Amino acid sequence: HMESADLRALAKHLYDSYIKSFPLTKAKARAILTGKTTDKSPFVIYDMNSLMMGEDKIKQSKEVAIRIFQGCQFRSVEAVQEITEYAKSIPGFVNLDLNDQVTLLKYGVHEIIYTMLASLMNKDGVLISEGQGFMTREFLKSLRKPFGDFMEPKFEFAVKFNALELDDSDLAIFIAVIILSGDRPGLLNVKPIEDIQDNLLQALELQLKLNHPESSQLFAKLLQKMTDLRQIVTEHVQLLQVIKKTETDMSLHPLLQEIYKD
Amino acid sequence: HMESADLRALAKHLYDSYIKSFPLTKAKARAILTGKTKSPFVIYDMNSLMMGEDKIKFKHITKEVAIRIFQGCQFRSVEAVQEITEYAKSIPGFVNLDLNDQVTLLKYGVHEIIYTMLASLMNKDGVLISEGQGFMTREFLKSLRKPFGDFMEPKFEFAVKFNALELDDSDLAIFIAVIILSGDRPGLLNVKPIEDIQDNLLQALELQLKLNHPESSQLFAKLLQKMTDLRQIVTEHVQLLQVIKKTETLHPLLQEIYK
Ligand SMILES: COc1ccc(COc2cc(C(=O)O)ccc2-c2nn(C(=O)c3c(Cl)cccc3C(F)(F)F)c3ccc(Cl)cc23)cc1
Ligand SMILES: COc1ccc(COc2cc(C(=O)O)ccc2-c2nn(C(=O)c3c(Cl)cccc3C(F)(F)F)c3ccc(Cl)cc23)cc1
Repeated sequence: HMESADLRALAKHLYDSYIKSFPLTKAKARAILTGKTTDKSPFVIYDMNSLMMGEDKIKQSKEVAIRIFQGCQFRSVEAVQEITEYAKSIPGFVNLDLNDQVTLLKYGVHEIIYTMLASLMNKDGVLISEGQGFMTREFLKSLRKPFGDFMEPKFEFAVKFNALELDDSDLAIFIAVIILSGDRPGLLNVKPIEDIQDNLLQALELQLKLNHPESSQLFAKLLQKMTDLRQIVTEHVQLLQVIKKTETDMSLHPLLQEIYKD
Repeated sequence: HMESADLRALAKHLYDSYIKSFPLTKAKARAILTGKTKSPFVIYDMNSLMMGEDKIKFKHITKEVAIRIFQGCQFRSVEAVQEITEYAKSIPGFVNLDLNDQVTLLKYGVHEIIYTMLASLMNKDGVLISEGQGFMTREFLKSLRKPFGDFMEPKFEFAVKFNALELDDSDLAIFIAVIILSGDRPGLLNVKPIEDIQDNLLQALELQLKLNHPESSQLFAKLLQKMTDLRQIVTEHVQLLQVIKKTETLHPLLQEIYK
């Protein structure tokens, strides 16, 4: 459909914007996690005592599980802002009907947050504070009530997603494909969204073949991962609903508040 | 990896087996639904249902109307499970898998393939039954009482979207094989040969769709997306089965047949 020279151009464009939009890349996260460096090592939070020191080292007086939860939402709000900025760079997105732009972001940001959170994860924990900290999976799993169960499904996905060994240039196109989904509820003009997604899919297909030439059917394996993404988002909102019934003492950021309607 | 000549041979092998395994193909069903070919008996309300149960030889009649139709769906699904089980044995490599893994793949796969293949029998207005001798309207099914009406309509809602892809039987034979060989089913013992086979099936499906739908850009990717959806739809489906088989409280022996 599109000449390969044009598909390579689209990949370069999107990769360029991804670097401009997202401060902590997968390449940087892997350098921090795999060590070999003395200037990039994170402070590790694994228990109540190391958390207390972490607030002093890495530089709102409530229960611990609460404090950590609000820390996540703060970062999620930032991610939404970064993702919104990235989507405006996707060719054709800002030319869509304005209601559809909103609709695509509303149902797209969480699937992308989960995708990109995997970059910050290994089987034992997750980078935080722009990579200055690292909080262990075990510590997250041991938080009380429903909060302990919140964090773990992210990890089971990440371990599976990370086995695909995608780099940032692959992820930049995958993320674009997620945003331009014509099956979001309430879309007004499905067809121009599908046309954009077709080009992005072509670009993702060629990128994955060139960048992982010994990785057979990686394109198909990557698309199937959108199953896993859909299931965790559902688990996530369902757990939020429980919290929005036990903890009437707290609420969400207006941006998250509006995202989670319908 | 696989030579193109080998992928076509695999596509042909699967097509031939699919034609032998399934009584009513998509091509035959489309002929019936479009009137392009003895008209099927139409069930559109309570009175014609009663006549249809007499004229058509329903094998499942042993209660309330909405119940009876539900039991017919179950009867036909149990039939389909055996038809799919027979088809999977023709998939190159399947019978050499560990026997527990063969069972596991079928246990979690049949529901997705039944939904997929039910689309072949559907249009926006109803569904073929009894090997195409009957046709029950969408409207009559949607209007069934308590949860039964909302049970039937999601099948149609999927089918309308899936059918816009305009796959034919030779496309579907490979797609069905791909679903069966899913290496992420829980409880699998030896994932590697399952993913290896699926890798070859995926190669064959990609080539089939390019030759058979050369004007249909990224149809391969679009179909893979539908395999995703199927996962969520089956989950909603089974949950509703649990409710219907719990809120709508027959014989213990029939209960075991439909476990
Ligand atoms: C103590 O300090 C911190 C501690 C943890 C974090 C979380 O790390 C993330 C990083 C990014 C990043 O950097 O892109 C992005 C997300 C998180 C993160 N969100 N989240 C949530 O529950 C969440 C999500 Cl997904 C989406 C919307 C709303 C929410 C929330 F409202 F319900 F909260 C997580 C749950 C578990 C884990 Cl392990 C990570 C996340 C940040 C700082
Ligand atoms: C006299 O009444 C009828 C007799 C036969 C039919 C034909 O129905 C099918 C045919 C095939 C065929 O021929 O390939 C295949 C499927 C059905 C059919 N399954 N199904 C289900 O709920 C269902 C499904 Cl999807 C998957 C797994 C298990 C089940 C079940 F266990 F929960 F049942 C339906 C729901 C609605 C409709 Cl409209 C059709 C189906 C319809 C009505």
